[PDB]
Amino acid sequence: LKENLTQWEYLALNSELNIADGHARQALSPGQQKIVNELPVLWAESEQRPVQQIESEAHQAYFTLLGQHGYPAEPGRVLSCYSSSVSMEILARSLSASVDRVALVHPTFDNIADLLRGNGLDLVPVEEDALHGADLSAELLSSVGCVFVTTPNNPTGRVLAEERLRRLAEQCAEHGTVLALDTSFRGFDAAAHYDHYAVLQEAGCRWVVIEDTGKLWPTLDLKAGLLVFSEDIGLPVEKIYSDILLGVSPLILALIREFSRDAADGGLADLHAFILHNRSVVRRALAGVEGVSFPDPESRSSVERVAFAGRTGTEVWEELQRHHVFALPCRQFHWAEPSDGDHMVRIALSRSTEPLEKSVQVLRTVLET
Amino acid sequence: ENLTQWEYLALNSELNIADGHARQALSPGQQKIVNELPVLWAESEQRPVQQIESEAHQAYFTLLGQHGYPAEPGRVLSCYSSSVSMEILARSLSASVDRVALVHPTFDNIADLLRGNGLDLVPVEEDALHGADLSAELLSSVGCVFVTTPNNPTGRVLAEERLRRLAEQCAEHGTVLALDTSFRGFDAAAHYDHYAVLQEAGCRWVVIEDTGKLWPTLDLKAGLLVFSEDIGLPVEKIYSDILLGVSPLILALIREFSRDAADGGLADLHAFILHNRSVVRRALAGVEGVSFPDPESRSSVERVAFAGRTGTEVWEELQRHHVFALPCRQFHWAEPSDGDHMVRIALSRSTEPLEKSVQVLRTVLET
Ligand SMILES: Cc1ncc(COP(=O)(O)O)c(/C=N/[C@@H](CCCNC(=N)N)C(=O)O)c1O
Repeated sequence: LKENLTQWEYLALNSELNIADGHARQALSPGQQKIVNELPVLWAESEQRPVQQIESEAHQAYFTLLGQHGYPAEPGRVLSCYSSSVSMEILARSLSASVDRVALVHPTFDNIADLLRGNGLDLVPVEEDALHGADLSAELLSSVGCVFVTTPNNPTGRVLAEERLRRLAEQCAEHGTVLALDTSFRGFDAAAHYDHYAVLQEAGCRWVVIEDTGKLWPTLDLKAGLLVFSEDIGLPVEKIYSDILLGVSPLILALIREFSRDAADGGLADLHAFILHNRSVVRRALAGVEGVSFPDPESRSSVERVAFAGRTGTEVWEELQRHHVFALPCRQFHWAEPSDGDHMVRIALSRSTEPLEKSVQVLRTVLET
Repeated sequence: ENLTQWEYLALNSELNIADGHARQALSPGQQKIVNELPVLWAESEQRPVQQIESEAHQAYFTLLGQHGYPAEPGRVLSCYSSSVSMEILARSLSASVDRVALVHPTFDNIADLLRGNGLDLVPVEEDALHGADLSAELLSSVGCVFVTTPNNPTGRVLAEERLRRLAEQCAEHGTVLALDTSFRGFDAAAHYDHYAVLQEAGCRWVVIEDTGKLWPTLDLKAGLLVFSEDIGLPVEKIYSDILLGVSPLILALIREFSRDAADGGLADLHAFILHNRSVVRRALAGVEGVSFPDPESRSSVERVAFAGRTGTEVWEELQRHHVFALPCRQFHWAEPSDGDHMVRIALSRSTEPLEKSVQVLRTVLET
């Protein structure tokens, strides 16, 4: 009855032991609370300055924070959207003007698949081993108009390394295909902080990148998706963007600027340390527990997959929910073959440690019948 | 090209009277809310979002007379904007509906979002929509009838008896009735209970409410997508493909601005818009060839008609004096020449830059 992962996440939104959706719900740091305390000042600034200047500063702060020095800073090359999913809707509807089929990494967050399919695009799954380990086949590239990679991936944390991004961008250029990247989880893993725009521009392929500020910091879902596109993209992303919105709030852009600056001043290292700590408490707690394993040993992402033998993720979810703990079954990340995820749940790590600890102790007991 | 692309040219300019968003100064009661934003933040971290959301919806719907709205969780879908609501609706229509009857003129992204999602449009002129039943031929040929009320740019309000009849006609033809009520807060004639009428007629229906145009909240807002239990369209599914929900801080802000409005802010807003409308009309009163096509509009946008000049020529001349209005062609999404001789002026502005802007227009029109 839960048609997608988001509908599983609705069930958790009002519980103290929500470890389902990937949004950041941990406490603000002291430096971040100082930003919140200055919100009336940021409001006045947002009333008094031209939005283009605030937007330019927010983009500069965020892209430079994460190593993306080559981003196109000319006004209009980075489209600020209400969310990365709104960017994805724009991209999907734009793709459907001239593309029939999209090669898409599998598993990935399911609304990428569902927005693409919903706009009439046929999807070809590319498993992670194929995507990272070998060139894509000429047969595949000639049959699709776009290759879409989430990196770091959700739910696996896998990062497309620079050499492979380069080869993929070269392949797309050679075939005329759009390379599209979703880099929502970029901030969590320094392996994703090499300059992606430099690679893409040097390869000369048609490209689109959707950045997202929404997953890094606990900003009560105040965020923007940033839809960045090559000059030759050849899709009507600018026109469809303008059908949907005039722009985002200057106050949100100012918040993104301030949170990015705090992150540059040591907040980002603290975040990495915090996620590492929370991953450690989860793995320590599901220690022995016969039948339990962690499919993504090297992930640095803010979500964590847990696998179990002889139990189903939906079953674990129901036993968990009877104790008011809400996680996420993994089936629907495997948008082309949901049974691939039948024996996994996903746990959200962007949480205060104490509620996370309590939820994982509950899972330890459950997983011990 | 669309109206939004004209609006981008004005966005960083002092004499922007183009887009309809609210850009006047906060009232003192509203500035008090902004001063307490750190408290609203703490509330949003601590309380379940469902409680804040229910309170925001209750405050906003009751403020505007919509007491029969479906208050069960999940019947009102909070979206980042009304245009996001409209994208969800357009996409949800496109599998089962080929043709939509749409009020003409209206704001052009309604037409562009519908067309962009594969729907063919059939214009319905305002005098026909309000003045008489729709024909059986039209209603049997369309899967949805879409009415903006109060309309943008005309301010025209669908009266209760005509809404009732339209909903009855849509029910008897199996047609979805969709309303965009984004400008509801401005005109008390739109504060009779629309949900009572829709539920009583028993057609399949969708209403898109919008908080964005009423208050100067730096574009912090929600579109509210409300639907009948039997709508038969994938609005809930496609909504969930796009978002988990809106920020609890924005919902708390809507609740507080709605409460301020219920305490007298809404009366003050109506008096403020009436004052700015009076400024425009007094300023242009005696100019040769100018008329006001919508004398009873209470909307926050104002149409100005002039003979012997195209709204495009007038826009061009204003732009040289750094004033940005809107040519009206593109609101007439089926027949753009219908709007060749009008421009639209935004009234949700501090009175001082509005007066400065209207003074340029007066002198441009007099010379
Ligand atoms: C009747 C009606 N229904 C919905 C909306 C969307 O409101 P939103 O912008 O989503 O908050 C509007 C917008 N009216 C403004 C701003 C247009 C901004 N451009 C795009 N949205 N593409 C205007 O008339 O200038 C409307 O009139």
